Amino acid sequence: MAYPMQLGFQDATSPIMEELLHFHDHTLMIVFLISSLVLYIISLMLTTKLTHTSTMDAQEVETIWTILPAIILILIALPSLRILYMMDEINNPSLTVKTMGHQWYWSYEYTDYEDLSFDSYMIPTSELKPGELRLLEVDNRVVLPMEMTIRMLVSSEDVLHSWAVPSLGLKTDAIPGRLNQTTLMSSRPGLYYGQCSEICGSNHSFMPIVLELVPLKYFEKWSASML
Amino acid sequence: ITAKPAKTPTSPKEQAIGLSVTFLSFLLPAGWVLYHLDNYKKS
Amino acid sequence: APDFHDKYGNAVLASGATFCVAVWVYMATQIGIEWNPSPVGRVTPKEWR
Amino acid sequence: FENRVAEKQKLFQEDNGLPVHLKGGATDNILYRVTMTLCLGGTLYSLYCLGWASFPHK
Amino acid sequence: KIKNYQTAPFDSRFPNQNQTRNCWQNYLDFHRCEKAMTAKGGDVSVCEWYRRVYKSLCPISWVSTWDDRRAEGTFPGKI
Amino acid sequence: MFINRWLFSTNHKDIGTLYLLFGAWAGMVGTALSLLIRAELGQPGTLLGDDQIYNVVVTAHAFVMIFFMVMPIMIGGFGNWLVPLMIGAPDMAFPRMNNMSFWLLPPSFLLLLASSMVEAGAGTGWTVYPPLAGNLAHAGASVDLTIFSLHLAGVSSILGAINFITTIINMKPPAMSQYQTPLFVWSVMITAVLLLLSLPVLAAGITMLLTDRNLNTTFFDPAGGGDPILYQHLFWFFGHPEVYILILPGFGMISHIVTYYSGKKEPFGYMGMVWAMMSIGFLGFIVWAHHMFTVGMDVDTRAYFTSATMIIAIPTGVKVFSWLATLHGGNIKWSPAMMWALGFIFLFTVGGLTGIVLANSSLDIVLHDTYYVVAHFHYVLSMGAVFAIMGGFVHWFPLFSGYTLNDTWAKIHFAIMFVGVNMTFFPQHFLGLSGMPRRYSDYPDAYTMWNTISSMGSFISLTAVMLMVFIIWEAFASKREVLTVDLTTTNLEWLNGCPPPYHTFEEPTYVNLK
Amino acid sequence: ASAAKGDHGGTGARTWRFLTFGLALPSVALCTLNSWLHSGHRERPAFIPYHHLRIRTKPFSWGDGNHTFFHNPRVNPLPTGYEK
Amino acid sequence: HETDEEFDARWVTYFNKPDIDAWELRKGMNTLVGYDLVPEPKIIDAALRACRRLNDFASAVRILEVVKDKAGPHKEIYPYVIQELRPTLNELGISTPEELGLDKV
Amino acid sequence: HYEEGPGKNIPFSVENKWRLLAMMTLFFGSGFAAPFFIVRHQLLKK
Amino acid sequence: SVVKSEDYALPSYVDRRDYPLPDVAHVKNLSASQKALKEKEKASWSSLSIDEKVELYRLKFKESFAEMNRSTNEWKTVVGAAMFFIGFTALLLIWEKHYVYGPIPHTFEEEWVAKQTKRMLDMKVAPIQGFSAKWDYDKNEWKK
Amino acid sequence: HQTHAYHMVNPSPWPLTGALSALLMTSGLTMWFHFNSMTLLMIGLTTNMLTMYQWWRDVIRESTFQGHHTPAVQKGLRYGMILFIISEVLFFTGFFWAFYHSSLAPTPELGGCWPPTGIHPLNPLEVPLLNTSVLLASGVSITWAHHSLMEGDRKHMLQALFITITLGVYFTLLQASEYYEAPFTISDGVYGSTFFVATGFHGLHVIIGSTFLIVCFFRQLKFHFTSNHHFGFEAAAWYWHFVDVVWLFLYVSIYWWGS
Amino acid sequence: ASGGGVPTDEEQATGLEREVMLAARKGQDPYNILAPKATSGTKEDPNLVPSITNKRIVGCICEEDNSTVIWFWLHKGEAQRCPSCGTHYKLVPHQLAH
Amino acid sequence: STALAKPQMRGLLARRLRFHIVGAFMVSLGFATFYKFAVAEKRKKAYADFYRNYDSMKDFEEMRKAGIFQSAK
Ligand SMILES: CCCCCCCCCCCCCCCCCC(=O)OCC(COC(=O)CCCCCCCCCCCCCCCCC)OC(=O)CCCCCCCCCCCCCCCCC
Ligand code: HEA
Ligand SMILES: CCCCC/C=C\C/C=C/C/C=C\C/C=C\CCCC(=O)O[C@H](COC(=O)CCCCCCCCCCCCCCCCC)COP(=O)(O)OCCN
Ligand SMILES: CCCCCC/C=C\CCCCCCCCCC(=O)O[C@H](COC(=O)CCCCCCCCCCCCCCC)COP(=O)(O)OC[C@@H](O)CO
Ligand SMILES: CCCCCCCCCCO[C@@H]1O[C@H](CO)[C@@H](O[C@H]2O[C@@H](CO)[C@@H](O)[C@H](O)[C@@H]2O)[C@H](O)[C@H]1O
Ligand code: CUA
Ligand SMILES: [O-][O-]
Ligand SMILES: [Cu+2]
Ligand SMILES: [Mg+2]
Ligand code: NA
Ligand code: NA
Ligand SMILES: [Zn+2]
Repeated sequence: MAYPMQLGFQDATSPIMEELLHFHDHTLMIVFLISSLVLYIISLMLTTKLTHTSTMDAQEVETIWTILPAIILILIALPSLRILYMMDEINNPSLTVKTMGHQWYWSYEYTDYEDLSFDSYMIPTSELKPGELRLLEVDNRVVLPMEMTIRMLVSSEDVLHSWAVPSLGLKTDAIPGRLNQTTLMSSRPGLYYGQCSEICGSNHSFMPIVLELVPLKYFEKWSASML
Repeated sequence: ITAKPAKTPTSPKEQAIGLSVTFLSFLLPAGWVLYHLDNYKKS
Repeated sequence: APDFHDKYGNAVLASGATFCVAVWVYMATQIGIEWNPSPVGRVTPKEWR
Repeated sequence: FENRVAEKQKLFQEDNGLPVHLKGGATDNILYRVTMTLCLGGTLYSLYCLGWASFPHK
Repeated sequence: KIKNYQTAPFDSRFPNQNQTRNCWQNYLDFHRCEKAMTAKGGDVSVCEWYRRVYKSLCPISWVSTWDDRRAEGTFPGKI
Repeated sequence: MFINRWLFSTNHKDIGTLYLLFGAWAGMVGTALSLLIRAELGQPGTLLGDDQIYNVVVTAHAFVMIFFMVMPIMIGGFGNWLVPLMIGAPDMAFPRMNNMSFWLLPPSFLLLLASSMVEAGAGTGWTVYPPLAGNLAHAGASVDLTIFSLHLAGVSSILGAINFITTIINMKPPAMSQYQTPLFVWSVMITAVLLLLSLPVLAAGITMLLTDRNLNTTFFDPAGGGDPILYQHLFWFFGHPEVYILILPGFGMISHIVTYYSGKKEPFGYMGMVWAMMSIGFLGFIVWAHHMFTVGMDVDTRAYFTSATMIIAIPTGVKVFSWLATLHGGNIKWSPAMMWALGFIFLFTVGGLTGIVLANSSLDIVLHDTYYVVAHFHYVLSMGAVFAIMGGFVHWFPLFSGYTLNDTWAKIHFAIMFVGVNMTFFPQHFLGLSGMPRRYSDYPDAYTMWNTISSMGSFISLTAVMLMVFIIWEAFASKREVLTVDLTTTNLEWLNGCPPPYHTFEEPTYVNLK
Repeated sequence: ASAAKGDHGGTGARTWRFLTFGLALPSVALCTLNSWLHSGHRERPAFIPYHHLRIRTKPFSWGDGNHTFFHNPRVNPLPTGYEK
Repeated sequence: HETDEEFDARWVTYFNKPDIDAWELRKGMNTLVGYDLVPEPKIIDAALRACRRLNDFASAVRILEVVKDKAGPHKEIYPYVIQELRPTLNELGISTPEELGLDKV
Repeated sequence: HYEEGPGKNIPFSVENKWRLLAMMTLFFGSGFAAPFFIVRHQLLKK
Repeated sequence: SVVKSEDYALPSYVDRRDYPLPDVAHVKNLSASQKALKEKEKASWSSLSIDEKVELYRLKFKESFAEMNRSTNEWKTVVGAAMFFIGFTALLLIWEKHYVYGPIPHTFEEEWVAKQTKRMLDMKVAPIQGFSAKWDYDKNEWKK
Repeated sequence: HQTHAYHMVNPSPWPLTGALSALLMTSGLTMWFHFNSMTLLMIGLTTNMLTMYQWWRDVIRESTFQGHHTPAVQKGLRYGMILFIISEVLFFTGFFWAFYHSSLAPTPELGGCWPPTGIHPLNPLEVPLLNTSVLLASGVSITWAHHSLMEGDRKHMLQALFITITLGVYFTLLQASEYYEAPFTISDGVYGSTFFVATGFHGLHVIIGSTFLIVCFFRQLKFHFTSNHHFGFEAAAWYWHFVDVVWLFLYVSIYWWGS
Repeated sequence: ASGGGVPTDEEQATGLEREVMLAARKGQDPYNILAPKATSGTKEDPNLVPSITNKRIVGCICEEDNSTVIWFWLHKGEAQRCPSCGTHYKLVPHQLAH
Repeated sequence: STALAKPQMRGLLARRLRFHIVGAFMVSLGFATFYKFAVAEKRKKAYADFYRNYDSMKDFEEMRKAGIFQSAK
């Protein structure tokens, strides 16, 4: 989850989110440098009483100012597109889990072997147990085995929603009539939070996601106890 | 640009009046609504 | 002849500056705003379970 | 039919300072007044219908 | 006859984020196979794989609505 | 006389004045809605109600600031006043149809206020996506009043576009080629082609939404074989060009302000600026799916929309550098309008740079529908389009009125607004990176500090807006009448005095071919 | 293509009139023949209550709310089947 | 483009034209100052003598002020230009802006 | 014809600066006040 | 001297350091003694007094370069008034907190925060850099 | 007195009355959809027609009767009409995009096929082929009308323009009959939605273009057009070719290829 | 196959349309449809700028292909010069009214 | 006294531009070096050192014992 006064991304929980962090660091340096160079050149242009107001020849300098940005763009797009396809790669999941968006809560279905399904609703602020996070806790968490490739399939039974877990780098829209696929692999056990990320009516702010990542043996006994 | 001196000068005091009246005109109705929000909600 | 800024420049800068610092420091500290700063180095963690 | 365009050009070029939309005569005035009465009439009725639709009917 | 099924494997016919046709095709394959079998004096157990795959992929409410519509005579796919 | 003059106008200056007054009023409406947003978010918990009332306010803020404030001021107000002066034309091609473009906007704004008054308003986002926006999740009149409001604003602008294109092509002096018209004139013509090509596609998509809501069509409804994602394509097909429509007249006013207060007779690299604005208009039509990176699109499609969106940086960078090269060697006049333009150049560049971060589909997975996007688009709208508007307004106020503003108050106004908009939006980058979604009426506790500062900033912008009203009142109250304006040889719109006669260029300019 | 006519001396009224009467109208008269021949009613199909057809998310703003604007009793069944 | 020497020569020629008129004098000075240079003493010398032929004392003093202005922060250039112009200032009776108190704000 | 010149090419009068202040206050003040009142109208329904 | 509105189409005077010789004289009407001064300017300028030379300059031009380029105290007024209106804004924020905002949620109470902080540490929130990485699980305190 | 060739238009009330008619039509439709009532709608449609009538009337007064349409003004009208047509092409483009999107990827609710299960398309060789022959024939008649007008032949102009209008009316009556005979409706999923909305707006455009042609026919009867100056006829002809070309696209995409 | 019955412009054009038509037949351009061709622009050979009043705005495109146009009012009297290139212009006032 | 030396009088603005743009370029290289050492590599090294001897089961057992989990007591 996010922590107070946070500036940047939540720490990466998956190899893909870690790649996004390094690619954002690379792109932010380019953003700072270009922004800084603009500000500095503006201040340069404005700090002299020397003048030169006759017609100025443009084509020479226009070369520099088209080619250097072209090159900067290629140096962004190369790692950008490496990551895109890296994310698209085949992986062979061990498990498929569906989630259906509703106004205003998520349901989950794990139907590889038994018909396991349940609803996951925000814990109302009046019923949080001490230590618990406002707007973020659910009653029934989405228990998943850690260190394993999981296919998440996302849709909705009413309006649009969007299923997101920032520290895994995940966000997949929940569209009715459509089954969208993403993959999820957590490098660590623990609790990982997200929130509905498409506007969906009165309780849009109040239909969060919590993944509980644990060892496979714990996952299997939990699954059996949820039948 | 150059311009003539004002045809109808607005002194510091007339400006303080135009400024107050202008601010009050945005502040007082919205202030009245935000102030009475509770009345509206648990009504 | 001295204009408005020759005559009143210093006092407007001095008074604007002082008023601005005073009222923002008051607003930031004295009326119960919850800034929700980092607990790091500030909060002693307490048993919750 | 006969080509009576020359008569209409004399009528519409008469130096009587009327704007083009009234320059055909009294009938233009009538048609103008009917249009603008319906428009202004209808617009007040739309405001009435907004204010009616603004409140629940129970 | 090839099991230890965990979940539905990658299928090169449906390589993209939208998996709706994967669920749909496997639902049709299972019910088509069952119909061939139920009729011709053979056994539905040969249809198993399609049933596993569509059970894995398809939202419960889709299967349930599609089942209701086969019952009703209103299922628009060809079986 | 008064009705003849102001309700029946066929005069491009008076119509330009009507659009400035209409846009200035809408601006107060958009500002109030923007303060209601930041009041809800200014402390943790619930102020107004749940997300429905909150999102009615967010939707209306966006529609009013875009359709009733920026477009009518830049295109209706400045385009109408300055375009015919700048080409020595006696009026617009269609001076009577120009007046109906104006007169369709109060009805459109009435339909938008009506939607917020009936039922529970349209809490949809200004993108109005179904199914949230269809007849089951938004039953009753509000969304239909919204779609009608858009149809009238879309008609007002299509007819305007036709009028502006025809005027700029057909009514220049016969010696003046298109490559001897000023940059602002080019920016309005390019904007008008974008309006012409993009608004009919919007009108088709919102029409289809109207019929799924009222005539039992299922364009966007899967039960009938329709697709919610089809609406998003048709909307963004308009929606991307529409943000180039919101900035291009800004770019043209910026070129003229920067050239003027540098004491230059011409902008650096004129044909490069023409090139850049046409390239931006073109590439602005082939990139719309970068609003749809998380909907479930094929990876090659994502890859294409990434790269084509990024290319827009090249022509856009030639313009930023050419503004800097126009300042180079200038006799710099530190007027309040020049401060708005300098602010524009730096803060539009920061916001164009975070648009570049967002072009990367991979990173956009995590940034999409978060406040990082909100920070992006306010750097370019509140510190880009709005800065060009304020720069343009204070520069041309003496032309349009015949009176001077007090420059010291206008500098004060600048400084306040500059502090408030940066305070408001800068910390939204951090709320974005850290995961705070869009269109939330309340947020997990962790997000408290940046939301508190953000809302304090929005109150500082409030104070600037109120002060701006006083500053315009003070000008009209003192009546300091303009005498001489510099650089008229390269700024034709000043050449007929301040304000120009009701009729100008009754006798056309003389320009020979040579 | 050249279609297979000829002509081109010049572009005149006389030519476009030739084409209106010697090609365009006779094509209309021939399609008029073709259509008003394959006319006559076809056997309405068995009614099946498909959920993707006869959609009703909101009543129509005319009649009884359940009839389409150009409702034809012979060939347009209602959500509950054909009219009796 | 041309050498610096040929640039200067074209400007000395422009101002030396015996019957240069007031318009040409103004157009020449107003164009000249748009360039990224402070004009060589020989060019200023020729402009001053055109001022003389035109019976225009005040424009002579303004041409000296604009030389100071074009130097920007390079405070060494103007007194060097005046040093070089001294015999012409003496021969023509042209007082500098500083001798006239016109450098006082 | 129509009046030409400063203060005369506008649909509002600037003849008296205090009447102007009241007209401008009503003009900008009603734009800014409208969304507060619509919020209040919404809350008061339900 | 007096510039009129009805003169806009006529060449006009301007003081600009980039346009040193404007299109008209600052003063065109001459008194008797100013006329005599212009006749005397046709003879040697060495015979003009210092006052005559100043007067000739002031007929031609309005302000000298040092006068037109002078700096002002305007920044003081500007920065001071800006800070005044910014400090005004904090009064609005005071009013809002007093009369509009109710209590913030109980999850900001000091004991809640300490427990929640413990729980975030137990679940190792951001263990690599952002949060739990700053806690020393061995010494049971915040890292120095 | 002006010494340029452009038209300074008399101050007019029609922009206001047309804008208010737009308010009255949109709020009328809202009232009809949500409050069971037609009144505001029929008031809007009335003031809309009145507005169009007076405004285009005055254009005829200012051109034919007052002589303000110099060549420069005509050229501007030419651009205006072309740009207007461009806008209408892009409006139809959004409905073709809708149609291809749904028919190229038919969803499971449709049976995953196109045409959907339970849809029986019209035979494109019957009335739709007749409609096609009609509009193409009317493209040939209106070109004859144009050439006769340029050559100064009032009788053949009138004859060809009349045959053109008669075909436009024919198409409209055939289309009205196919709507009534169609076994599917607008409520029959995305098939009926794309079908009736796209052909419905096309048919609305046939009705507008046929009205514009009838206006040219009466102004011709009254000798308003000269052999060289007749832009309203040219604008009506361009618009009629646009309505023809849209049809050909509908016929190939929806009736033939989507069958 | 063809009779008449269609009026011509010569018979039926009126107003400013007719004034333009008739002036064009005389080789005249009273409504400024055409771009004037420049003379050499010297003081002996100035660009002659017709006007119906005592001043007219000139735009000067000093060199072929300049995008920047130099605008200034030209007044009755002595020839004036473009402030950018010095080319000479002279106003030739009056009449148009036949 | 002494005459003053002839100073450079031409290309003063161009010269200043050239010197500062090259200044800007050398600062830009210095900043990227700071950036790649203070932010980017720092990140790469915090991640790699975290996971070098990371024991995920031991991490799980500490969380379980602290009572955070629904599926694992
Ligand atoms: C408003 C209150 C902000 C509170 C600041 C938070 C405290 C920092 C903790 C102090 C540090 C403590 C250690 C924590 C390290 C965490 C690193 C991280 O995880 O990394 C991610 C972070 C890292 O960001 C930061 O580290 C702070 C931003 C620094 C950017 C320079 C601007 C200076 C900002 C401060 C004043 C704002 C004025 C707006 C400046 C104008 C708009 C840019 O998040 C971002 O990506 C923000 C995205 C910004 C994109 C816009 C680029 C604009 C650049 C302008 C260049 C012109 C030069 C300024 C010259 C500026 C003069 C005009
Ligand atoms: C005036 C408004 C405006 C403008 C001009 C732009 C300009 C751009 N925008 Fe943005 N944007 C919006 C308004 C605007 N935007 C709005 C309202 C939204 C959200 C809509 C919604 O959902 O409601 C949005 C959303 C949006 C998204 C969707 C993000 C998402 O929702 O997840 C994306 C994705 O690419 C995008 C990108 C860009 C880019 C690349 C540009 C480019 O045009 C910027 C180009 C400029 C520069 C790059 C800076 C100047 C250049 C240089 C100095 C040269 C060197 C630079 C480099 C080498 C990189 N924007
Ligand atoms: C006769 C041949 C030509 C047809 C014309 C006849 C009448 C309709 C007029 C045309 C308007 C065009 C399209 C508008 C929407 C739908 C109409 C589609 C054409 C049509 O008429 O569809 C009929 C349905 O009409 C219905 O719902 C009727 C609903 C009528 C209300 C119109 C709804 C509002 C229209 C939206 C206008 C927005 C305009 C866009 C503005 C653009 C701004 C830039 C088909 O009838 P059916 O019984 O379902 O099936 C036949 C079974 N035997
Ligand atoms: C069922 C109906 C419901 C909706 C109502 C629509 C009804 C139908 C209206 C049909 C359109 C009628 C147009 C009549 C125009 C007559 C005026 C005219 O045609 O004027 C001509 C100028 O062109 C001009 O303005 C030309 C301007 C004409 C543009 C018209 C084009 C279509 C507009 C219709 C709106 C489309 C709506 C589509 C929905 C998205 C006049 O110049 P000339 O002809 O050169 O004459 C001069 C000579 O005499 C000199 O010798
Ligand atoms: C988002 C923009 C808004 C920013 C905040 C504006 C600052 C508010 C300005 C003052 O507003 C007034 O405040 C009074 C309180 O100070 C309210 O009086 C209420 O207060 C009581 C005093 O407690 C009573 O005396 C009165 O009857 C009254 O209703 C009054 O109605 C309201 O107009
Ligand atoms: Cu579900 Cu937002
Ligand atoms: O749209 O960016
Ligand atoms: Cu976009
Ligand atoms: Mg989204
Ligand atoms: Na809140
Ligand atoms: Na023709
Ligand atoms: Zn020139």
